[PDB]
This record gives sequence, structure tokens and C-alpha cells, in this order.
Amino acid sequence: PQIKLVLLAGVGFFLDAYDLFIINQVAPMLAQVYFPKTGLPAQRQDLMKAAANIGCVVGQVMFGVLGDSFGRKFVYGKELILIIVATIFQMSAPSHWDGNRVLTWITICRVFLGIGIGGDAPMSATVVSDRANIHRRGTLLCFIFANQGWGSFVGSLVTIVTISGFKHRLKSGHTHDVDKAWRILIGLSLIPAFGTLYQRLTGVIASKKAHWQEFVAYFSTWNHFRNLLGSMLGWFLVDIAFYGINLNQSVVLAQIGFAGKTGDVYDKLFQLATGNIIVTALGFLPGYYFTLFLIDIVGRKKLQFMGFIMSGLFLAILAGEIDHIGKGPLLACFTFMQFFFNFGANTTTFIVAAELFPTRIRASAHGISAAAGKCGAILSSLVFNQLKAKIGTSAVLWIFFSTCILGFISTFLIDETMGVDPDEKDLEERRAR
Repeated sequence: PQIKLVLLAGVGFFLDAYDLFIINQVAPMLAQVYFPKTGLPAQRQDLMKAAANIGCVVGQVMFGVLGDSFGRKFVYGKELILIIVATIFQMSAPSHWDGNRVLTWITICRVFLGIGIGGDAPMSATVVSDRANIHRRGTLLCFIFANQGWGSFVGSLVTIVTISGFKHRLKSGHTHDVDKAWRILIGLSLIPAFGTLYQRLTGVIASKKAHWQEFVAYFSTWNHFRNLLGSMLGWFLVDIAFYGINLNQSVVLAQIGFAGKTGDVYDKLFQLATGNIIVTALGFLPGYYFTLFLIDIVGRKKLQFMGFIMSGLFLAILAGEIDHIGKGPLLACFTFMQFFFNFGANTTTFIVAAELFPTRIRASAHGISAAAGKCGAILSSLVFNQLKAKIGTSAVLWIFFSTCILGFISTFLIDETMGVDPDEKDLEERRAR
């Protein structure tokens, strides 16, 4: 039936999300092995975590040109093999290498990993928005998007299970085994990756100039232009705070009480992995499902309004009190923030970008909106840890706070897409003139 296809898109997001966010769990292990006395260099750590998102935009533009040039039959399979190969090279960095050399190895591998993740990322949003043409299209988009939380959550679950498995061996003095652990975290993505591969198998310039003319003509009108503007802005702005935080979630939990001076190698990794699972299980994951049950009841805009404005509140509390109050209060606010990312702007910006635009342009308008988001992701990803040292963590959180208020303001540019057919609205718009 039609059902089996959306799960295949879902597991695509799950694998992409797992591979994207698992870098947050792998980074502290690389530190313990290759930089035990000092932290990971700021510029090098930022590059490694942005690498996947940098490739992510290169992927959907490259797989877009090839996909338009020679059709879909060309791109469907090869995107998944690229992230599989990138996983293996990333997995098998020579353990005898220098710390900086190992880092440079992983950054390059993750760029190619991003190129593949950039492939299936945008092509699945269209398969269920064009097919449904029903009021229950949002609940379908949100269900597939919810796999992003499972990717982040399963990665956190995998980490505590792995660390607790190395408990006795680490306590018995075999501290280098953490170098094996971080390779296991990346490698375990291969199990669904290989499973899905088997299931997936078992006048060009004149046309481009013509579509460009329609695109330019369409978005040269105000009431149509601002819908593209708000779609790009909302996605760009949320991804700054969203990916800046989620790719560095383990770094924030270090200002909070989860990083101490007591205890040995295991105690540190386990409590830090304990914090990561708490946040993603209690906040990051359920946010997708609160969005799921209310988008087709409350509407997309009101959820973006709430999503932007709620996560902003918790960002301001962090920045103001992070250096002044205890662990407990800070942890709760951080989890609430993550909750209102996915119960709010993060999920709705993805949905709104796919729901606003008539199909005759939807491929471009959604692609530019998704590209705009990845631009926000790479900005914070590329500079988060560098700013953290130059201006401090509180100052950086005040920046993310400002981006949320701007997202709230920009959301007014959007038409409510709950229950509206963008093709029918375009159709009635035209008969009236």
C-alpha cells in the first residue's frame, strides 16, 4: 500500500538525523583520547560539526542538478552509498595518528557524509505533500519529521549503553578503549543504512530560463513574495539556535553541573551521557509529537509564534543566570527550550515551507527555504565554540535569544496553511484577474 513508502522516507530522516547529531556524542570521546589535557581546538571543533551541514547544502544542489539532468532514477540509490562510505572512512581513522590529523580526517569525511545527507533530505518532503492534497498532510509531514528526534534520541541511547558496557574495562585501567567507543557510535548507523539500501533496491537551458521567468514573475508580487520571505527567514533563523545547540548540546551541559572535577574517566562520560539522554528524551523528542497532534488543530503560524517565543524565553534565562544559579534550574530550562524547538519553529518551518507554495514552483521555493535553513545551521555551527571563548557563553545565548525574537516577528509574513490547498489558492487568485 501507500504506507510502506512514508516509512522508507522516515528511516531516511532517522539515518540522516542520527548521522548529523551523533557528532555531539562523538566529540567528547575524541577529546579524552587525543586531547586529554586540553579541550578540542575551537576552530577545529566548529569545522567538524558544521562539516555535515556544509555538505548538506552541497548535496541537495548537486543531487538537484543531476536529478534534474538525468531524472530521479539516477539519484535514488547513490545518495545512500555516499554516507555509508563516508561513515566507514570516518570510522577507521588510524588510531596511531596525531590528534589534529585525526580531526582533519573526520571533518573531511563528514563533508561527504553531508553531501549524501543533503540528497534524500529535500526529496521526501514533496512526495507526501503532492500525494496527499488533504487536510491531514501536516500530520503526515510532522510524522516523518519526528524521525529527527529518534535520530538524536537513539544516538543518545546508544551512547549510555556503549559507555556502561565499557564500565569495568575502563575502571580497570584500559582508558584507551574510548577510542574504540566513538567508532562504535558512528558505525552503528550502518545497520539501518545497509538494511534500507537492500529495501530501496528490492534544451536544458531553455527550460531552465523558462521556469526562471515564471519564478521571477510569481515572486515579484507582494502577497506572494512575502510567503517566500517568511519561509526562508523562519527556517534560517530557527536553524541558527537549533543546530548551534543540538550539535553542541554536550558543550552546553558542561557549563551546567554535568562536568565536574571529581570522578574518573567513566564517571565523567556516563554522567555527561546521562545528561544528553535526559534532554533529548524529555524535551527534544516529545516536541515533535506535541506538534503532531496540534498542527491540524491550532495551525502552523500559532505554533511558530509559540515555538519561537517560548524557546526565546528559556534562552534569556540561560544567558542571564547560567553564571549565577545552580545546576538544577539550568537543566530544566535547557530541556524546555529543546522541547519548544520541535514543538514549534523547527518542525513547523519544515512543514510551512512545503505547504505554502503551489506545485508549479514548489520544488524551487522549498529548496531555497531548506537552503536558507542550512545557512543558519552552518553559521552557528561554524562559530559557536569560537564565540564561546571570545565573548563567553552567556553572550552567545543572548545572540540565539535575538534570533528567536526575529523569528517570532518574521512569522507574521506567513499565511496560515492549515486546511488550505496552495494550488487552489493560486487558481482562485488567477481567475479573479
